[PDB]
Parts: sequence; C-alpha cells; structure tokens
Amino acid sequence: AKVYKDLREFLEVLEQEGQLIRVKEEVNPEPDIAAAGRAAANLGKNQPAVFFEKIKGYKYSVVTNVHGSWQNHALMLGLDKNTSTKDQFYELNRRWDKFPVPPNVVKREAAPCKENVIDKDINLFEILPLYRINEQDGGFYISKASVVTADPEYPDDFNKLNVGTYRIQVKDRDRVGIQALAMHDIAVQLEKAEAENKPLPIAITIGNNPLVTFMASTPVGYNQNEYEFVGALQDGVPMDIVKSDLYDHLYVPAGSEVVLEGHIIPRVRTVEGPFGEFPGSYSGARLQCEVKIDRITHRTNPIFENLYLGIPWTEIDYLMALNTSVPLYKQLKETMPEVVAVNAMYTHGIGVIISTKVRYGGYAKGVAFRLLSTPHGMPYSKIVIVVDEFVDPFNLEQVMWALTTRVHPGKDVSIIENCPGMPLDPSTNPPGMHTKMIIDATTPVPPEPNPRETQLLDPPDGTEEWEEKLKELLKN
Amino acid sequence: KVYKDLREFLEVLEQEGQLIRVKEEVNPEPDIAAAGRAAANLGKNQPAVFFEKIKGYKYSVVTNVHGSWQNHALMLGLDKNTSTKDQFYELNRRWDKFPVPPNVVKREAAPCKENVIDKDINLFEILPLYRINEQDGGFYISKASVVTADPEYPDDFNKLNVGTYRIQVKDRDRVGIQALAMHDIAVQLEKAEAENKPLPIAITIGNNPLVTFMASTPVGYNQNEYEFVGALQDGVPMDIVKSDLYDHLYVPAGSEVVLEGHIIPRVRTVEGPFGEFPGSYSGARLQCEVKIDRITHRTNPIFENLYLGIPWTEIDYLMALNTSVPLYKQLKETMPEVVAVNAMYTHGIGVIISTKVRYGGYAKGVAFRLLSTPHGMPYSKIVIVVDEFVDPFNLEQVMWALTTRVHPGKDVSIIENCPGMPLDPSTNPPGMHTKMIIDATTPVPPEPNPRETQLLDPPDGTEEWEEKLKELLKN
Amino acid sequence: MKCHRCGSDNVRKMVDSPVGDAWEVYVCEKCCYSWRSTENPVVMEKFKLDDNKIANMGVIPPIPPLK
Amino acid sequence: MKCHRCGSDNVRKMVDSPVGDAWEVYVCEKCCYSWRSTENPVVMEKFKLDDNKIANMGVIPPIPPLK
Ligand SMILES: [Cl-]
Ligand SMILES: [Cl-]
Ligand SMILES: [Mg+2]
Ligand SMILES: [Mg+2]
Ligand code: NA
Ligand code: NA
Ligand code: NA
Ligand code: NA
Ligand code: NA
Ligand code: NA
Ligand SMILES: [Zn+2]
Ligand SMILES: [Zn+2]
Repeated sequence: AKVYKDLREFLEVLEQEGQLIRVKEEVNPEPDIAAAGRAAANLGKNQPAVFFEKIKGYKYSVVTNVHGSWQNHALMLGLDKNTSTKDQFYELNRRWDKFPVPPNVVKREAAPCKENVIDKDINLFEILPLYRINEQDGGFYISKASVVTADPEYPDDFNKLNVGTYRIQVKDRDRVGIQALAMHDIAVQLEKAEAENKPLPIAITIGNNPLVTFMASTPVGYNQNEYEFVGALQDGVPMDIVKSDLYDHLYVPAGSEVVLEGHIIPRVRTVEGPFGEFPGSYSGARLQCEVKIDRITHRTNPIFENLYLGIPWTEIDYLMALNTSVPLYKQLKETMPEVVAVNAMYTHGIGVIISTKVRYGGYAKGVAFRLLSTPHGMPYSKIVIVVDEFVDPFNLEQVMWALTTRVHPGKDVSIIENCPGMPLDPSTNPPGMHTKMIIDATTPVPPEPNPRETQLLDPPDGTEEWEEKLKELLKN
Repeated sequence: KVYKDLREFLEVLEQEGQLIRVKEEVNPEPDIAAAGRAAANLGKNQPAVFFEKIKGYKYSVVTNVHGSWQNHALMLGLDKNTSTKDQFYELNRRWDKFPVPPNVVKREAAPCKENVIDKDINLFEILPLYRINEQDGGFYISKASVVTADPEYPDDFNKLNVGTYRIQVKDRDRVGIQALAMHDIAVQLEKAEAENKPLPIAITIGNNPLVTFMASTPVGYNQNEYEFVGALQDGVPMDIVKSDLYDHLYVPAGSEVVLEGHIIPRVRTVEGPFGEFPGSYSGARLQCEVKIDRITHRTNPIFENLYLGIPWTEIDYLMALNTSVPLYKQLKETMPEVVAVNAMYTHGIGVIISTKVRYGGYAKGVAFRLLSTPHGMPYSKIVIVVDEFVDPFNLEQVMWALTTRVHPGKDVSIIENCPGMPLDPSTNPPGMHTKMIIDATTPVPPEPNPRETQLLDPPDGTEEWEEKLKELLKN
Repeated sequence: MKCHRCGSDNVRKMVDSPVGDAWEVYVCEKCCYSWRSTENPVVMEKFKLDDNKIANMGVIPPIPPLK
Repeated sequence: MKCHRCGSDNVRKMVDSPVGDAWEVYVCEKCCYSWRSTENPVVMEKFKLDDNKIANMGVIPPIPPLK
C-alpha cells in the first residue's frame, strides 16, 4: 500500500489514475475556484481533484476536491482506485488496531516545510492564494487545515498533543480567526490557557499527506495522538514529523506545504463568519477566537490544499464519511462486542445507524447510550437508529425495512430533552443544544415480552441451486 | 402495447428476454417456491420463470411475472428499461383518465368460458397447487383477483370491487380467503353476514397484468377497478363478461381460470399460517371459508402464482407503485402543495411525502390526510414529510432532511391507539399500532425559527464549470 | 468608502495583489468583513450587522473565569 | 394635535362629515389609527404603540420570496 510523505506524492498518484485534472489557464479566484469545487463534487462518481495552475493575483497554485470521491478516498489508503466502500471500511478496521506507531522525528534540515522562513513583515497573501468559498462568507477561509495544539498543563505529554481540523477566517495580513467549538479537543486546551490569561501556542498546517488530513477530522480520544494513528493507517510505516521553530512541544508534519506558527490571543473574541457549512446552509456569525501568525515556514512553490463545502456531499462529506464511522465503531466495540457495524456518514454523524446483536432485552437502547456518551456522538448525534445484527446499516433500504417492521413507537422510540448538541445543526432551537431521539429497530429479545411472531423466513430448500440454474438458463 | 390476456403479456416478456422456460419436469413442493425466491434474488432484470411440467399435474405454472422493474415497465407498454420515476409519471398521467367504461362481451367471445366444470369439483385437476413457504398451513393462491359486489346495491357497478386476497386451499372444492377488516371485501361481507346470507364471489387467476395491478391498488370503495384498467391502457377499454352463476358479477374475458362461488356466512375456520411480505410468518387465525360452485377456464390454463417472503420478492415490486400513486392522487385532490409520495417500502407501512409547506405546521396536516386515507389509515405507521425539493424516493436525501430539519422536541409526534394492520409483526395490540409522524420540513411562519435554514445557492459558474471539467476529463 | 455589511466608514486596505495591480482587499475593522476590490459584494439583509447585533452575538467558546 | 395611540404629530384630517359640520375624522399615518372628532378616544396602555413595537410587530400573511 503505497504510503505518501507529502501532498505532492499523492497528487502525482491521483493524476496517474486519472483522478486529477489541471486548469492550465489563468482564472481569477473569486467565483471560479469555488464553482469548480462544486462542479467537481456535482459530477456524481469518480470525481477528480482539480489543480489550478494560475490565479489572477497570486504567485502559487491551489488544489480543491482532493478527497472528494471514493476513488480518491481509496487511493488515499493505497488501495485500488475502484475498491468498494465496505472494502475500505474493513481495511480501516484492520489497520486501526495497530494504533501506537510512534512517529519518526527528523532533523530540521531534512524537513521540506522548513525550506523557507518568514519572520519579518508577515503576509499570508504572499504565499497562499486566498479566495472566497461561498458568496455570503464573512471572508476568505482556509477549510482543509490540520491544526496542532498542545496541552498547557502537560506540555511534555505527547499523547495530549492533538491535531484537528477547524475553519479559519483570514482577517488581516498576519491574523486569522479559528472556530474553537466547545466540544472539540482544542477548546479543552484553550480553557486551561484562558483560565490563566496565557496564550495558547498553535501550528496551522496546510497541504499534507491525505492521511494526516484524514486523522485531523477523526474524533479520537483526547489522550490519543493523531500522528500515531497515521502510522497505523500506513500499515505500520511511521510518519515523519519535525519540531516547530518557535514552540517546542509542537510537532508538525515534515512534508507540509505551509506551516503557520502562532498563538491564540487569550480571552478575546471577534466577529467570525458567516460561513457556508456542511448542512448546506450558512452558519451565522459568532464571536470566536483570533490567532496571531508569528512565523511562516513553507516549501518552495507551495500548494494550497483547500476544499469547497456546501449542499451536502461536497468534498467534506466524503472526507467525514468513514473517519467518523470507524472510531465510533471501535469506541462502541470496546465496551460492547455485540456491535457489528456503525454508519455515521450522514451530515457528519448527526444521524447514526448502528448494527448490533441484542445480548438481552433492551440492549439496543444501551448501545445507543454508549453512542451518545462518546466524544463525537454525545454532542453530534441527534438521531440514533439501532438495527439487528443481520441488517446492513449502510443499506438504507434495509434500514427502512427494520423501521417499518421492528419499531413499535409506543416503546421503541425514545425522546430525551436538553442533551448536548452541535450548533452547526440548524434544527437545534436552543442552539448548540438538541433533543435526542433513539429508535430501537431490533427484534425483541427476552426478557422483553413479545406476543407476536417476528423470526425471518428461511428460504425454500433449493433456492441456492435454483439461483445458478436460473443464471444458466438466461445465458441463451 | 395493450394486452387482453396473460398470454399476450408472457409473449412480450419472452421477446424481451424477461421470461425463461423450465422445460424439465420438476417437483411442486420445494422447487416452484425456490425458483420464485431465486428469481427475485437475481437483483436486477429479474425474469418470469415458466414451468412446463409439474410432477403430478397436467398444466403449467408461472411465477415472478411482476417481479422486476423491467417486467413492470413492459406491463405499462413502455420500454423494458424505462426508469422508476418515468413509470411513476406515466401512471400519474393515465390515472386522470379515470372513468373508462369496460366493454361487455358475449359469453361465446370470452376465452375463460371455453371449459366449464359443473360435476364433482376438483381444483387440483386444473391448478398445479403447491406450497409457497415451509411452514405455510397449506397450498396457497397468492396472485388472484377476487370479484365481489355490494349486497345492498348489487346493481351499482361502482360498488363492484376487485382486489387481491390470499387463498388457502382446504379441500377439492373449498378454500379460505383472508377478508381483512380494513379492505373493501370486509364491508360487503359484513352486510351479507348481518343477514346470514352468503356473499357471491368470483376468483380469477392468470389475468392481464394491469388487472392484477389494479386489484392490489387501494382505490376508493365507489370506484370500479375495471374502469381504471381502461385508463392505464391509455383509454383502451378492457373486456369483461358476466359470470355464469351470478349476475352483477363480471370477470375479465381473458382470465385463465375463474372460480365462481360464495363465502359461507358467519363461519370461520383455521386459516394459515402463511409467510407474508414483512418476511415473517403470519400466525394462524379463524378466517372465512369459500365454497366453489363452478369453474370456467381456458383450455391449457396457466397458473399465475407468486412467491413472497423476505422483502423485495415479486409482491414488493407489484405493490411498489400501485400503492404510491393513489396515495399521491388522494392527497393531491385536497392539498395541491404535495409533490410526490413514496410508499414502496413494506406495502406502505412506511410512507415518505414530499410537499410544499403552505403555512406553519402544514406538514403535520399532510400526514393527517395520509392517515385518514383508505390505505394509510390502517397501514401507514411511520410518516416522514420532507420539503418540496427533496426526492422522497432518494433515501440519501431523506436522511439529510432528517438530520438537518427534525427537532424531536416538536417535529416528532407519537399518537396512541390508532387503526392498525395485523400483518405488521410490531403491533403489540395486534391490528392496532401507535403512529409516528416526522416533520422533516423547514419551518414556515407562523412557526418561529431563530436559526438560518435556507440552502446555499451554488457558486456562479458551476453550470459552465461542470462542462469544462467533463471536457478536460476527456483526455 | 463604506463597509457593505455594517455601513461603517472605518474601513482600510488590507493587502495588495502580490503580482501586479490585479486587485486589492479591504477590511471593515468594526465587524471584520473583508472583500476583494474585484468582487462587488451585496450582503443579504439577513447577514447585515449593526452595533446592536454585534453586542448580543454570543461567544464560542465561553471565556472561563480567571482564578 | 397628536395621535392618541403613538403620540406622533404626523396626523392629518382624513374626511369631513358628508352632511353639515357634524364632525371630522383624523388619521395617524404613523400607525394608521383613525378617530372621529366627536368621540374623545382614550387608548388603553395595553394598545399604545411606539416606533419599537411597530418595528417587531409580525405580518399577516407572510411575504413570499420574489423568484
Ligand atoms: Cl444562526
Ligand atoms: Cl402472531
Ligand atoms: Mg483528537
Ligand atoms: Mg377496491
Ligand atoms: Na482529530
Ligand atoms: Na490527543
Ligand atoms: Na424493537
Ligand atoms: Na369498486
Ligand atoms: Na383494489
Ligand atoms: Na421541522
Ligand atoms: Zn463592517
Ligand atoms: Zn399613531
């Protein structure tokens, strides 16, 4: 499984596989890079990454829709470009169990991201072809970005160093705005720093190995380092990291195109947004943190890996399809081996379908309870459907069967008020706070009484052989 | 393409590569069922299988006639590869031709009158009866169009109703019919049983696929299904003939077999169990018995039966559109805001409705109408309502509407002690289920909404950029 | 020159196009709204701002006490 | 002369009595309140209006989008 050390190796593979097209003509950035991203995802299947070679005002280039298709998703894992969805899901399920794969620290001279340094008058526009993603966005945004922060209380604990993806609004030549949502790991570290009026060191990386971008958006535990997961997804091959210039305890990928070293200004909020998000709607403007860019390191001829998001199943929905379902499945399975599979591809896990064996009566509700007490599912998952072991949670047709034949709304549907919510969900009336709904679409198991018959029909005797005899007769 | 009998349709199915012949002799018990299950298991382009020789019987059988979208399209006279939504829109059009009076023909002109059986009656002589599922209570007649007339108004042709009911063979000349309480036949049976008088009945087998289609369609009581057949044939009236023993009773002229008899009044016997469409066995109950008084049939009759079981068997294809179309029309008559209705899943127990929201809470009103319709009041248990722009047939989009437009504090409503369907194995008080309505629509005034829920307009050049990308990919 | 989102005149140039005279970028500094000199923006009436709305805007995440 | 419901001075005469000098009718034009010169109206404190209440008053029926 070909493993990539930088974004450039992956892009080269994408082109060799016919999953990358080059826009050689110059194109002004405002309406076009956004439109190309929407059109690319609108292509439906085999959507390629589009590479812009020339932008009206800027020196360097940009790439959109890098992750925006199952083909690209498969090549990211080093698999055949046409590997199926569940084939990739099972491949992630395997490599995941190699979890602790210590990264490889390299000298500064060996890191391509340290080729150029900007410490005098700082200007993001000099190196990044900033553009507007959606019309009513509050400014130019950096959507696909891996952000590195460390715990102020335990700055030496490498496990508590967390890298994740957060949207970044450019507000000046040297200052940007980050959405430190309350339920994500970065907010835990920011609270410790702001409780002492101390700044929080931060490193914003752009244009990395697709696996790094993958783990960034993955809701793993706080005490789990995402770099160690990347080595597992590379099937044991450790990834290369280097220490930040300005901050120790801060490690960034060695093959990053751009690294922004800075700090979050403490106890300060400014007008961030609005911004078109994955629910297909604009998210209103709020008072969010500001970050001061202290230094820039970047490779010569840097590449801007940004993405378009909007009416669902843009590039971001492909990115979040499997990196949300896998950790939710593993987190459930640790306590409950009866769980078969978990589907959390829909709107970033706000809707989840879980397949499980029912150990004893009511066990389905307990699985839902575990899902609703997980780092991601507690604030995100609003609708949790639980189906039997033999129902494929990825097959909505089958889920529709389980809903119609196994759900007694008197008992199987449970609605719980005033539970943790996600503000980006435009349905939550108290924003960031939604009422949960649990649906037990499993067949009753003792000691749950069941006066009715509900066991499935065993197919007639020769059905297996008759399938072949029918296929054979048809070959005429 | 319009068909007058089952044989014309079978000929078309074979010309289109949607029918295969089992020329070898085959045992009736484990095989006809297995072939039916295997046929549907093929996934796509499932053909009908025609059995030429059965171990004990003289005549032949046909299974999985309706068991694929290809066959469903050829039924409507369309191209074999016509899409699902194309067929749905074609039905939406022909439906508006509703009253198309059928054509009554002389007895000599009806092929179903070619042979008559009046002496010692034996169904097994003419019908290759077989067992459908292992634990079934006996040999069943699944696909059958049953003709009954209202005893109170036996001359009103509108109150003559034809529908599909499962029939268990209990003797050479007696069978058991499932007269479910919510179906039209139960209305006529109650009128007859209230006077201890029998109810005349005619059981037809092997008909024009459109006749079988309308039988299973939940149209109103005062609407004759033969008149709908003429509409679905794009104005070509269908041919009917009067029954031998009973006036007021009309059967299709091109039927393979007609069983003329009567329902024995105020009597129930052990019917079932029988594997039904939810994929489970339905328990045995005390159901009506029918006495066969006379048989008319065409020479060399063909037994059009179907297999049903774990869902998406032949029956699930048959009921896919004949349930959604009348529900859409019934809703649309009162509420023009409705866009489309999806009731293909387990015979309408789950329904997804696409609609414009005229005013705040209108989605709940649409659900109320569906739950007060002939088929949705007893059948529909879970009703999801989505916006105008959501395709109710695209479960991916429906999942998006659920995740982004449903606030379970207000949008989910659960109502106890409503009319139910006993075949649904979830009903704890059997035949009685608690309804659930899900309002996955975007709030409209005067419903307060402090949040921003409007959808993003695509960036400017997306239309042209779609072409420029497709062209760049052609390198 | 005024800001298209809040109508304040406290707007200044943020940066010039790195290559040539292609375009410029302006920033509000009262509500942080930025835009390019090429794109003529028309902010929807729902997304406009005044000093009153910025006041009761809500912070994410909350600022903790100081100890 | 001021309006009895909102206190604005932008009030004018609406009509004269068709027969003789019986009475006149006045209209607010800031809140649409009309009254006859004979009846001395005293608007209850519940029903009075200011520029603030008229702003967030709520419409019947809603205005649709434009297409
Ligand atoms: Cl909002
Ligand atoms: Cl039962
Ligand atoms: Mg983390
Ligand atoms: Mg009827
Ligand atoms: Na992460
Ligand atoms: Na961590
Ligand atoms: Na259940
Ligand atoms: Na009728
Ligand atoms: Na019918
Ligand atoms: Na709603
Ligand atoms: Zn402004
Ligand atoms: Zn006034």
